[PDB]
Amino acid sequence: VPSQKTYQGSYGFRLGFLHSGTAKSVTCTYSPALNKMFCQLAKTCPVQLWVDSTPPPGTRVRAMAIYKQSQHMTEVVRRCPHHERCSDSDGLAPPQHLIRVEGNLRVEYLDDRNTFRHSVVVPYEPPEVGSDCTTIHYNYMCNSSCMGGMNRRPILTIITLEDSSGNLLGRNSFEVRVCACPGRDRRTEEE
Amino acid sequence: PLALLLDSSLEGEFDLVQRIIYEVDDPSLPNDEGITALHNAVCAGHTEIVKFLVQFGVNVNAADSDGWTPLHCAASCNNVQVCKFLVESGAAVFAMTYSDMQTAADKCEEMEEGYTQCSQFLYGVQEKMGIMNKGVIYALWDYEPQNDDELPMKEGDCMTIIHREDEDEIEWWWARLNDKEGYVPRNLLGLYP
Ligand SMILES: [Zn+2]
Repeated sequence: VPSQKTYQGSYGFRLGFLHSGTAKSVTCTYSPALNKMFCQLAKTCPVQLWVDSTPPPGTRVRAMAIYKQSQHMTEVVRRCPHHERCSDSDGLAPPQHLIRVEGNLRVEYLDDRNTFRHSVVVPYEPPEVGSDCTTIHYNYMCNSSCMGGMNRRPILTIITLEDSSGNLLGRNSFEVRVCACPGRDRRTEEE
Repeated sequence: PLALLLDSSLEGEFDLVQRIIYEVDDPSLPNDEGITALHNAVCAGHTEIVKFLVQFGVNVNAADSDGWTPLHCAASCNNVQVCKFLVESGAAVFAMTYSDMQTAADKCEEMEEGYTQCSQFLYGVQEKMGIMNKGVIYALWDYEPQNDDELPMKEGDCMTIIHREDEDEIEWWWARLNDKEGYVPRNLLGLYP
């Protein structure tokens, strides 16, 4: 099972999330109390990368989903039968992959030859002209309820910083729930 | 010979269909594209054959290449009578196509075509199921729970939905089967009335 152990490393890697609220209008919403993200199937999920010193050129950023419960942790997280076969390709993403990165022509997808676990990587780009972090837009392509897929089983997303050679520079994670009412579910779960 | 059943159904040779169905009383019609005899009958519009085959016990929920079942085919034809018959006999109302991922109800009227109003019937069921018939419902398939709060189902079980709704899952009905209660995927259910 892939490690979900935090690692800040020599660059001080950490994650940041937008401070949206629980209005029924929010598309994506993160709960600090629950270290849990609530989002809508296929909408933008900004995830920010905070670092103390700028990583060397060739650094890459990777994302992977795993089941949260120990009894399911060995089952690779993938899309349900229907989603896997519907026509929603962007021409870059494998059809079975749950997580996608939007707005980046340099995204790369991976089907692990040995573990069979899916993941997405993009080059690390330091903060914009007047910015303190670098943002990556993710998309989750199945609902947590998807019968045959996640089938109402909680999952976690693990983000890792790595050198051009694949070596680990940092790791962080958060729980995710893909649902139609992100704000409502966050409020109720926090209640 | 299966090809005989497929084409006589398509062509409407009811006498013939009736003759060979016994010469493979295990039709198990699938065809390389996933179309079966029941798909052909519904499509060509041969109610009597549709009736005969279903009555014979032909699987009402056979899905072809794109996930189209005979109900999807009946609705695309805006055929409420055939739709009422299939549902009556076990149509999986929530079966969806794999590409555009739509139900039979969504298939109604190619476009303006042969007056929809069929949609209402199907949309009615999708909305009244589990509550009407005094909340009784039937399992069109078996179900092995993933999570603890899920009712174990089996091919054809009668149960009463102890309500459902949005609060927790739209795709999952909360039912009582026998004396136990739990979550059931509405996708494998039907009124079976
Ligand atoms: Zn799905």
